[PDB]
Amino acid sequence: DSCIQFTRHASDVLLNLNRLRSRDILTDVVIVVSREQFRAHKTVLMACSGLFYSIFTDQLKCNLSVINLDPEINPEGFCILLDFMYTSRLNLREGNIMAVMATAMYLQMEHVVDTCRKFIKASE
Amino acid sequence: DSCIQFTRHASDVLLNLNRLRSRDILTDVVIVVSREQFRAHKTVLMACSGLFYSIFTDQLKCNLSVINLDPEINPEGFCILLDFMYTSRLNLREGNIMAVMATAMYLQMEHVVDTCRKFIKASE
Amino acid sequence: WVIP
Amino acid sequence: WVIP
Ligand SMILES: N#Cc1c(Cl)ncnc1Nc1ccc2c(c1)CC(=O)N2
Ligand SMILES: N#Cc1c(Cl)ncnc1Nc1ccc2c(c1)CC(=O)N2
Ligand SMILES: [Cl-]
Ligand SMILES: [Cl-]
Ligand SMILES: [Cl-]
Ligand SMILES: [Cl-]
Repeated sequence: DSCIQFTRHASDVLLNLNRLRSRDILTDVVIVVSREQFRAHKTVLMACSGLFYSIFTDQLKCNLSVINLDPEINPEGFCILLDFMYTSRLNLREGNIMAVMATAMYLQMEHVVDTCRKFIKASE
Repeated sequence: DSCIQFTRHASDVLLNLNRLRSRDILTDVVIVVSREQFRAHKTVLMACSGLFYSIFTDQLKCNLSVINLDPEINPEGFCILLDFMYTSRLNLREGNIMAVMATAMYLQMEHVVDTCRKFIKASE
Repeated sequence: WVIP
Repeated sequence: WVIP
């Protein structure tokens, strides 16, 4: 086509989606990770994670307002990844890298798994 | 903070949101523009438009599944802007620029109004 | 705005 | 990935 493109549009949309999440506006699911609960938008979760894409395209699970993750999933690891989904920023640290990688593998977030493997290989 | 950032994340999220829209997955509102209907996600509309941000933060309107636009709004103009919201690409042409600008003004999409004014000024 |  |  003969379209023009606004370079910052995608980033501005994501910034607004994060603002909506922070104010709990039109959030439609709560992700339970052991003792912790995280409110989010199903569409953003599906857009970032192979696991959530599978869950919310399921004819029964698409209607659930609560999703319970595997008890082996670390809440801090999940929190770091949920923040990444809404911001493009990953808070990767020596103290959390193993939990972040295991959570990214479970959530099926290939690019996060890739940078975790690379940061781990550099430290060995 | 000491975060790393994935450059393409925002663009990949928007691409997936557009794929969900094309397959009518978790769309939660229909925008009626005279004889035409457009299914969308409320969060994306709010993230792109001052008008939809106002509508869906309203305690009564947030719960509506149908929103009827002003009868002066051109459906093709709305379609071009809805595509822009989900893609960052604006199909701006001599034959549609006046309708696109009027629709962008109504929807409160300042950056679109700005490029329309600039393209119009260049042709006079 | 750019030509993509 | 980059340093933002
Ligand atoms: N929502 C949506 C969606 C759609 Cl519509 N099409 C294709 N992928 C979608 N999302 C999704 C699927 C698999 C993975 C990711 C996201 C990130 C990753 O590493 N794996
Ligand atoms: N959703 C959301 C939202 C939030 Cl949370 N905060 C601030 N603006 C939001 N969206 C929004 C408001 C005003 C305008 C636009 C988008 C584009 C434009 O030209 N005007
Ligand atoms: Cl439920
Ligand atoms: Cl990823
Ligand atoms: Cl309704
Ligand atoms: Cl805009």
